[PDB]
Amino acid sequence: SMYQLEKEPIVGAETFYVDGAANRETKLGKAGYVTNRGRQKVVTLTDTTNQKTELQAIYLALQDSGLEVNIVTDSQYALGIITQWIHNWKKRGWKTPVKNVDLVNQIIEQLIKKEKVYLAWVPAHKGIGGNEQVDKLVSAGIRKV
Ligand SMILES: CCOC(=O)c1cc(Br)c([N+](=O)[O-])o1
Ligand SMILES: [Mn+2]
Ligand SMILES: [Mn+2]
Ligand SMILES: [Zn+2]
Ligand SMILES: [Zn+2]
Repeated sequence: SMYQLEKEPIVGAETFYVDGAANRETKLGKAGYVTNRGRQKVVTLTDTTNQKTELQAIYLALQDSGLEVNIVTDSQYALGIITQWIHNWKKRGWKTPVKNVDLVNQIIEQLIKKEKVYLAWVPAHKGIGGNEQVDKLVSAGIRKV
């Protein structure tokens, strides 16, 4: 393709647990990450949606990370649209998506600069791991948990 994502986590590389949450009534949201080297960031956003905040969190993880990065997301949309764009680049049956295309195309630019990326989906779940902590962080003031 235009790139290849890793098929299993990159051993040794820092992992970013990304998440975003938005509120449909106000279009307010937050995107951010926590990492397994004790890094964290949360941004507040306006005029956004849940899909945009999930994508924005991924963008931030690519922005702030080294050449090799492990990314854990709970958004099937974000993983799919990114993986589809890579797999179907400059190829026959491609028609780029309508929604979020500006955000997705900036993500793709961040991506090909990387050496190696592992991007995986896990369902939102409860507990104390990374997805749980970043969920609470992006959900604060946006959504009851
Ligand atoms: C605010 C609720 O917790 C989350 O951040 C969250 C839940 C779901 Br469900 C998704 N998603 O991308 O499928 O992200
Ligand atoms: Mn999420
Ligand atoms: Mn979540
Ligand atoms: Zn390397
Ligand atoms: Zn977890």
